[PDB]
Amino acid sequence: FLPSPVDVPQAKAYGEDGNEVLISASDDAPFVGLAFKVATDPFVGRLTFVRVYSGVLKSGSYVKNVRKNKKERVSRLVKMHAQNRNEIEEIRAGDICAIIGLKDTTTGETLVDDKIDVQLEAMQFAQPVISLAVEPK
Amino acid sequence: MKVRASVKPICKDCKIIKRHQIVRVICKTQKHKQRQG
Amino acid sequence: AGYPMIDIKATLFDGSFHEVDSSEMAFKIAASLALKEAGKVCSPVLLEPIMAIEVTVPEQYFGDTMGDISSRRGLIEGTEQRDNVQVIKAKVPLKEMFGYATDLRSFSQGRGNYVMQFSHYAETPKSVVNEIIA
Amino acid sequence: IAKINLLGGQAKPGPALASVGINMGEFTKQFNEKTKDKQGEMIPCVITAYNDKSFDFILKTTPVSILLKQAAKLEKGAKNAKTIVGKITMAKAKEIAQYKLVDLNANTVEAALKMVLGTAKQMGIEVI
RNA sequence: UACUAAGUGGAAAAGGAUGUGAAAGUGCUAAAACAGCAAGGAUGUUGGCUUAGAAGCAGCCAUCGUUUAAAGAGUGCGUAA
Repeated sequence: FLPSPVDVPQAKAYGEDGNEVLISASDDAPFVGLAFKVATDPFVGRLTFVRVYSGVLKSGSYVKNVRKNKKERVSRLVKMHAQNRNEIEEIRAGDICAIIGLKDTTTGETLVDDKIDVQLEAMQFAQPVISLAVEPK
Repeated sequence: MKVRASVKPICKDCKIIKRHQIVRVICKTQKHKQRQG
Repeated sequence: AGYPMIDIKATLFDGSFHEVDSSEMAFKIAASLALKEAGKVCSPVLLEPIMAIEVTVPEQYFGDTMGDISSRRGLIEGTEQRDNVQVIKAKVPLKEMFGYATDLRSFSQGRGNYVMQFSHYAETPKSVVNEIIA
Repeated sequence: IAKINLLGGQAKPGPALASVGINMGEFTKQFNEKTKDKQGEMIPCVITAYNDKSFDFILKTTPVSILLKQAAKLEKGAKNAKTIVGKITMAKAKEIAQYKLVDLNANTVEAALKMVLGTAKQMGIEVI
């Protein structure tokens, strides 16, 4: 009952860069890469978990960040499975990947190589409300 | 209940009775239930 | 303690006259210290937010939240009805707000939830203000 | 059920008429017309069971000890009879008497006047 | 013969004990009260102040009017009122 990433009703993405429109996540040529999680590691570099919604994620060259609107030089990409960290380069849409390193990434950014529209998502999340003070030392 | 040496009807239901030759007060207010009046 | 001195008026009253000197910035420092001493001796009062709560609790802890806010001394003049929840238009102090969600949840399984709107700043009660006066 | 000391205009506040089995607004529209002639001080409202509640709603007479205070031109007096500060005028006194006559267990207007003076000693007014 | 059911006799204190039988003053009922209940037990009134509507009853009080067999802003409970 839980079908392909094209039969599922695709989630909407309102890119903060001026394209807040209704778009689909069907598998096609254009590529969008959203880093939905990050983790820290000094030795191997930061381990950022990303979701591939469409297209292929290129590596070995300068990858464009539309949110930062700049090209960043990357060295290696990875995927942390349930019990391993396989050093990889590409994951297709409907699946999840990671970058080992990439110390400048945010939840909602769009890594592109085919120059797809923007999908910066920040409104779908809400505030942790109720405050507890922290004093300085 | 708790052991005492003098029962006082501090509640309206404090019936001074003798169960097993132990003089106690039986009442709805379990706070006021005592023994050995 | 460096709290913002806002919403306060300052009034000049009088100065002095002199011929052979008594120049300007001497008057500047005199006025500055006069304002500072008046601020010192004012025995001030403070402002905190006491926010009107839009309590959106499902109708199984509506009475529990009602009693909780009554213990928190709120202004529940009524309760509007909804689909499965009741919304109480109450008031809660920010001091009793600290852990209000946590305490309400610990008393109501966590389903008794909270909707909190920011209200205009109001005079601190006599208990809260006097602990800060120094 | 629940008896409320409701208003004369809107009746929205209170979890006693909003949900006793009946929807709020469809009876509120009746409340704006059946009680527009019963405005002034807060008027009593009693709910009952027609099927569970949709009809058979009438208003008891206003509790004239705070309307009596307003007859003294007052909202707070005291908790007991005090010095005279107000006076319920001729028309006000007679209309309050005839107003309570049907609410009360009484039969005579004099019993109504005794009624009005009997609660008049809680704020400190003499009912003439 | 009056009493006891503690073996009180054959141990006992301040204090406490709706302790047993009997008896001295205080009432109705005997027609059927009283007790429990069939049951009525109400009415302005959410009276106000504070408390949110604590407003029969968070708390205070004028608690007086009335129908009466009865009633109290209630013995209270229930209560957001």
